Amino acid sequence: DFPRSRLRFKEKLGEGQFGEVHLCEVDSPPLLVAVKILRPDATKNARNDFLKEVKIMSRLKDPNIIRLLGVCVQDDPLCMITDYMENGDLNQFLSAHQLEDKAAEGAPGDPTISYPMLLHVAAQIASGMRYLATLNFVHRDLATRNCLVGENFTIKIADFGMSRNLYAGDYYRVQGRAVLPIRWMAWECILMGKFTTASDVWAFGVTLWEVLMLCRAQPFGQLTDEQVIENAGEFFRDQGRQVYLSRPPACPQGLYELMLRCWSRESEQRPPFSQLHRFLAEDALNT
Ligand SMILES: CNC(=O)CN1CN(c2ccccc2)C2(CCN(C(=O)c3ccc4n[nH]cc4c3)CC2)C1=O
Repeated sequence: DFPRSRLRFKEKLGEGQFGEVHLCEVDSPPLLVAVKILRPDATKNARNDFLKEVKIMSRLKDPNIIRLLGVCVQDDPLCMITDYMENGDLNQFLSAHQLEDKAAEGAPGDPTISYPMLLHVAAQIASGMRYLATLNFVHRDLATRNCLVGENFTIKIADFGMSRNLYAGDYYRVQGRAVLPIRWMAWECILMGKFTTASDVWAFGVTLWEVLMLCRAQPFGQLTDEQVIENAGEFFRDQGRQVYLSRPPACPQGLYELMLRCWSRESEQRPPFSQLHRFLAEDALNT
């Protein structure tokens, strides 16, 4: 529907396995947008993956999920258009802030963030996930690296895939197998390969941990990949030897207990996103 000639390409925002994303200016109904196009080395298989992503993205209509603003008309070279999220991925964003020392002592733009803003960030992710659940849409790779930050701490969940070198340490790779974000994965995912809304809740638990850590350390960071995979086996055997992420310094005990529930052995005992969102938006403000 959208004429490609109306785009003015400005800078490269990233590249993935089957496309790359550029910052563009538009003059028509200057707006900035993010535009995904085929890579220069695009193959028949990459174009197929691109077209399928267009179809997947057409499903997703929520304030806290990446939205498809437009696509280029059939004549033109393929493209997808979305909102420009000026503050980049959430992991880099939080890494550049520290928790405020005294409440409301700073100015806008300061490298500090409040505990209630951390809740606001996490609640938005929870709201996005709540939406995906109503679609029976399973994400499979929720993490702060896959969220984007706009103006005024607005958050949108994306899905970059697994090829950014910056996050290569977050994925476990074996020749001929799917690439796996094991440190964010529920035990039943690691052992049995099956991904559900309930395993997305588990990943949300780890993502919430990340947010409260201000992304200062990797989940299970002092443990090897092999040890993390063995931990899943300890969940299975249920002999009380499994281990969990520790309580972040910015996280009160009440919120941490909620976090722990996301990592329940039984999928059905993990809180739904509706419950997670309510806690983050309201209960977590309790003294
Ligand atoms: C929920 N599934 C998805 O979101 C899948 N999708 C679809 N999608 C997309 C991108 C453009 C147009 C249409 C769709 C992306 C968004 C994030 N990506 C970026 O490279 C990126 C980087 C910095 C940015 N700043 N502002 C916006 C930015 C975008 C990877 C591609 C993605 O993960």
